[PDB]
Amino acid sequence: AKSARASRIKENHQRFKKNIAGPVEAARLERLSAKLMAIAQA
Amino acid sequence: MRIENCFFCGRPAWPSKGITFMRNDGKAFRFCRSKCHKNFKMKRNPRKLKWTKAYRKNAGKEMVVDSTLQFAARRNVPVRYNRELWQKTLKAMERISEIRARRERVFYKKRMA
Amino acid sequence: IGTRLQEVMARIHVATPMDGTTRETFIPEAVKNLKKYDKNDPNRRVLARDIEEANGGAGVFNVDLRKDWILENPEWKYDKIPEIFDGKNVYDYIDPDIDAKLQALEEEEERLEKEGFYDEDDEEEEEILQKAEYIREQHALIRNEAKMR
Amino acid sequence: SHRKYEAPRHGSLAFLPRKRAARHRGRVKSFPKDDPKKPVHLTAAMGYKAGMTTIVRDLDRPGAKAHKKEVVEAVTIIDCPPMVVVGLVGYIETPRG
Amino acid sequence: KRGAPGGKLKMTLGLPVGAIMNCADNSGARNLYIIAVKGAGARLNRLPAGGVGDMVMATVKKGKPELRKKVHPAVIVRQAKPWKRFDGVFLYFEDNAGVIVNPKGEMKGSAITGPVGKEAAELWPRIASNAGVVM
Amino acid sequence: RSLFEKPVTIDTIFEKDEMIDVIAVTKGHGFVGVTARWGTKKLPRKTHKGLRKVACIGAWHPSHVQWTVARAGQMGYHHRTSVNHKIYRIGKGDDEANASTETDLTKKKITPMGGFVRYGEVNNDYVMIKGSVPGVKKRIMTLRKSLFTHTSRKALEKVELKWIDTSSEFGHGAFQTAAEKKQFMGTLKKDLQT
Amino acid sequence: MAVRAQFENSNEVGVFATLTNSYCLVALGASENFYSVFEAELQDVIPICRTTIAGTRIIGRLTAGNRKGLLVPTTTTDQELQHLRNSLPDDIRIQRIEERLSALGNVIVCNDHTALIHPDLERETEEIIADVLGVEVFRQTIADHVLVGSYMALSNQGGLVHPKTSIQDQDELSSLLGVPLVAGSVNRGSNVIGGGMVVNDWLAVTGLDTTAPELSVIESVFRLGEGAGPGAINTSMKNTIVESFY
Amino acid sequence: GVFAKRTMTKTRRRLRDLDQIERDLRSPRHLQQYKETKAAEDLPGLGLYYCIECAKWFESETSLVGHRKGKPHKRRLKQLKEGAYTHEEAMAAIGYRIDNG
Ligand SMILES: [Zn+2]
Repeated sequence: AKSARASRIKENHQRFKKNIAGPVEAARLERLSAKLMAIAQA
Repeated sequence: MRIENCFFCGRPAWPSKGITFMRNDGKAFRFCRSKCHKNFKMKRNPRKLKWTKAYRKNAGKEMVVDSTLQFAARRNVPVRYNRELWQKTLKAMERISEIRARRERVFYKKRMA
Repeated sequence: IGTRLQEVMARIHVATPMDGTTRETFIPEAVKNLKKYDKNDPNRRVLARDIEEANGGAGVFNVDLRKDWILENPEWKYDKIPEIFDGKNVYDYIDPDIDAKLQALEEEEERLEKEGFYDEDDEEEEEILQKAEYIREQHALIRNEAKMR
Repeated sequence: SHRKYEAPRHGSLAFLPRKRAARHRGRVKSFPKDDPKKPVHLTAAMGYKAGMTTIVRDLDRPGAKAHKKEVVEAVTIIDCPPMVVVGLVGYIETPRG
Repeated sequence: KRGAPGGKLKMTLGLPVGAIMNCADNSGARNLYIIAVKGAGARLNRLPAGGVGDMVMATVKKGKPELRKKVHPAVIVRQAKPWKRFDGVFLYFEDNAGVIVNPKGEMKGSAITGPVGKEAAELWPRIASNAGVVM
Repeated sequence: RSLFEKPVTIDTIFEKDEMIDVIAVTKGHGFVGVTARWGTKKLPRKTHKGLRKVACIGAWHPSHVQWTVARAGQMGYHHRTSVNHKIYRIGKGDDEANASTETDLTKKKITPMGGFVRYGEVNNDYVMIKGSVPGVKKRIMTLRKSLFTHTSRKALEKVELKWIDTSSEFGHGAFQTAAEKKQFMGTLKKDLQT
Repeated sequence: MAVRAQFENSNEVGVFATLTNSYCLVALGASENFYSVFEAELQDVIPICRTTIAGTRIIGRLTAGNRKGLLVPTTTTDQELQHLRNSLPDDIRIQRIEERLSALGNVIVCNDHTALIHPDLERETEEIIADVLGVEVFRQTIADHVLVGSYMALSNQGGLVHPKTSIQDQDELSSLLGVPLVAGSVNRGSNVIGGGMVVNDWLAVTGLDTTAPELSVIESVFRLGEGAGPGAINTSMKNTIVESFY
Repeated sequence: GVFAKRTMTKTRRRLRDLDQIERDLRSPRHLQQYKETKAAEDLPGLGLYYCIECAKWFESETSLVGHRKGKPHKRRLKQLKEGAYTHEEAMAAIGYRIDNG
């Protein structure tokens, strides 16, 4: 088995982070920041 | 998902409640709690234990003959989904529950005359 | 004839009905008009494997089970069908002939209301009950005194 | 001499010492790394653990056995009244941290 | 390929090594004595154990005499220890029982007496083909 | 400066279908022997000078007890950070049906019948988290954003709830609402007495 | 038109599929390959439903039906029943039955005209079978096996039975069913015909290990493709069958 | 008395249920299935002396005739006269029914 510290596993995780989870997390961050900025400007 | 009923006592068996006994003849017995499960394993008759719907129906303390009890059944022939049919079914369930409660109160008063 | 040879004889034997009749078949007419699927055909039919491959592959693609539903109105294909209502099963109450039975129930309800089925109904009796309760309290106090002594 | 049969350690040395916590309120040891290109947002919050209950989930997990099926799962409820912001601390970088 | 099946969810194992279960098929054996469990891990002092749907290695203590001299692969189809399925249902059978198979999962017998578990039926297609009722 | 003297609700920091980290102090157990503190094997029955112990704490050199040997001491009340906990619902306290789903139409709140045991009622916004968290009831919990970008499909899954249990946790509660309990039981003696 | 296929590297197609003359039921899996085999053979002529029965994927051995009806066991849920009812047209009657032997694909084998059942089914269950399926019901055992739905594949064209069936038993069964029957095997010598394959009046799907002689036997007995007949077995394929299965 | 009353409620100490006893009395096929789940040579009296009501095998005909005079056999008779509890009675207790169309 490849360990959690394996280089290939790290590269796989980095590609997943850059291409898949990244846009979803970015959209969630935009929505949450817009709501909290609405509170801040209110 | 759906709401079962306890085999022993008849209480509403919600998901992740109780335990099911699988008998080798093909019978599944659902119990709502370990009280009913242990009484079943001790082979106590539910019809004799006064805290059960079985005893209450045997003794005639439950309203059993009424038109409002003919609306709930295990439907073995499925119906194609229809939004208006489900909505009018929901309204029917609410009104039937009200009528059943009122007639049950009348039944209890005729028990306690 | 040896056992193995009778076994292969039973394998090559074809049993037929003695009357010589045949059962009616029910092949639909579109089977004759179907064009056979070819992988190398550029105008081949797009399959669920093709859609799954285009939308993430196996284990990523999420199939839509309600896509092929046949309903009276196709707007209802993605509804959240109710299941539980106030501790009761909706599927227990789903019945195509629900309105007629409910209207009959309403007629029955107004009939018993006119007949007086839900109708609801002495100072001397209240006095004698209060006197009996006072006597029971005095009896309890006497028993408590006896228990103390 | 050596052990005749191998066996792993009982417990983890990563969580030593097994002592009482120095504070009742939990300490955020690390915050997420700051990215100046992101919009401004808060990184944490507080609540009070109320208890747990049960749910039924409609599972959409492709490749799993319970895909398109209902699953019963335990969930924990945390009561979260809104916080009140009352202060602002500034932090500089030093060769000591 | 060893006899440990793939795609099995975690369940409470009720039958350790040394347990005698009933033999639920018509192979001629009446009981099965567990001596090993396929796919068991290595841990000091821990007895290997299996649940419904697992393959075990079992000898025959009671039954047809020419079955009594060999070690057979078997699939546990019923267990008495209660376990939970993913729908939140805790359940149990009234006995522990298994069926003799080969390492490919095909059954030695031709009929199954009584019900089988959903786990065993879903993991072994021949047991699902020879089951009359699945619970 | 814009946020001074202002209330911040939980749904402007966290969102449903997010995986967060939970930081809390664990349940205290006081002074505990090695058997429950570390999971060591019990010694055989009637072992002289105790069997809930470790037989050898240093059979070899150095002439010291080493720091890696299990000892009786404080168990629990430890600081813990547990990661990757999924938010299943952020319910609003002003919603009278925040335990209602799209398929369960019972208008009910998250509080069980009889209240949460040893807590009370949840009357504010609440966060439903899959699984268990390090604290106990009444304990202050810190919810933190995940430090890294997630690598699991579970963090990207969308959660669809069908039913939330609201029966009593003070026993084998079989009813979700008081109306359901009264409908099942029927009319009691105290009902006509009142 | 007999097609070799597999459900997740398993040759037991009849365990995971149910094929009639008006619909097809396929088990939900982690991929679309098993669905797409049936989709390629049936290009929207009859509907294909990805379905689950009792939370399991053994729908072929748990469900029984023909072009007129469908029977599901008592542990089928309301949502699975609603999904099946919404996926199939109103010409097909779907009923959930309370039969003790809930493996309906094991205890019932049927075509559009007749149905053989396990001999210990209930009388009202026989009534429901004869009502919903609209067929004549017979209690019969095939090669001393009470699981007729797993040890026989049946269509309106013909039938393939357990290889160890006696010749007089095949004669009596063929006279009772009105279709020609042949004793043969699937999946390289497996005797579980119903668990190994599914069939309707113009399509058969067997496992990938089904050899060429027994595939030709299936083709001839079920009259699949151009110039296929059960009389070819003892004339044209006789030497091949004797060479292979001696 | 009961042998080993401490483990009397274990699943491995379970006895046959009363509804199964009624079904054995009503239909000999169900009783024959139950008897085929046993081995005849390991039974008391080689399985020749069986009480369906008590669901129990006996070593001799005089032993069977003997237990019939006892009160456990009479308790089983009165329980069968009252009728055992089934799922049909369970549904009738709550007013539930089956709709088969
Ligand atoms: Zn109960």
